[PDB]
Amino acid sequence: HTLVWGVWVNGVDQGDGRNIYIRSPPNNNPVKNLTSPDMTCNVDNRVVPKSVPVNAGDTLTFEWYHNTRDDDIIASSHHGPIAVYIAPAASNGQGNVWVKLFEDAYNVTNSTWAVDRLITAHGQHSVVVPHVAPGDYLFRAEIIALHEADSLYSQNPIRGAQFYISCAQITINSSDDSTPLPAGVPFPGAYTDSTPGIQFNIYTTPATSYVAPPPSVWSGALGGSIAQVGDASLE
Ligand SMILES: OC[C@H]1O[C@@H](O[C@H]2[C@H](O)[C@@H](O)[C@H](O[C@H]3[C@H](O)[C@@H](O)[C@H](O)O[C@@H]3CO)O[C@@H]2CO)[C@H](O)[C@@H](O)[C@@H]1O
Ligand SMILES: [Cl-]
Ligand SMILES: [Cu+2]
Repeated sequence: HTLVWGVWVNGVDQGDGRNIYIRSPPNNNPVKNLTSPDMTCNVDNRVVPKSVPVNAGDTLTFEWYHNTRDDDIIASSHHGPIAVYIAPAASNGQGNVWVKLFEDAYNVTNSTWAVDRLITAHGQHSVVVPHVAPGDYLFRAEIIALHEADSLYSQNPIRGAQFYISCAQITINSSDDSTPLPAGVPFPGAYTDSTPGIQFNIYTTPATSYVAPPPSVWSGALGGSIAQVGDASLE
């Protein structure tokens, strides 16, 4: 149970984005139905009044929280991966539009899931803004909590993989467009009951065997991190 509070751009806090530049849902409950329209941008997908200006190559940091800013972030039980996707905003997230910029699942070196490291990072994970066409975009940050993912939601709707989905409105101003954005995958649609990484038993199956759901990270993607960029306590 987690939500995005706002974003940072090059370590500069853009301020509380909830219902402002984040298409915030009404609460932190997960999406679990893989064929739900709610898989696009969570249960209240609509245009919000602001879009955060960035340039290609900026560090864009998403900041999550549980109940209040810079708290426990997400229950520690919620082990799983983190991904970020991008789509042109005029799509409203519909159709074959979502391109993956970032994946972090289980780090064998550290013996930790992405969610574990997100807690340590005070809810902060970042991407490099890619060199796509200037314009308005949706950045779809997705945490998958796997603590009930041994079941398919379609078999037992009390369980299933849990999707914490947050769409941020980002405007890319300065970009050379050296990596034009291709078509991508649909949400809902990209994840199905047979997709690797959707049904996974963290109690019985080693995390060293976990394969995150496709698609693969796009060749145009410039990377990211799970790390505290900004100190909310200094404000
Ligand atoms: O026992 C089932 C699993 O529970 C997990 O805790 C979640 C609770 O089930 C859920 O009721 C609670 O929801 C809170 C939410 O956290 C809070 O922010 C909001 O204000 O109110 C909701 C209640 O209406 O969320 C927790 C997760 O934080 C356990 O984490 C899990 O191990 C356990 O299997
Ligand atoms: Cl839960
Ligand atoms: Cu939860």
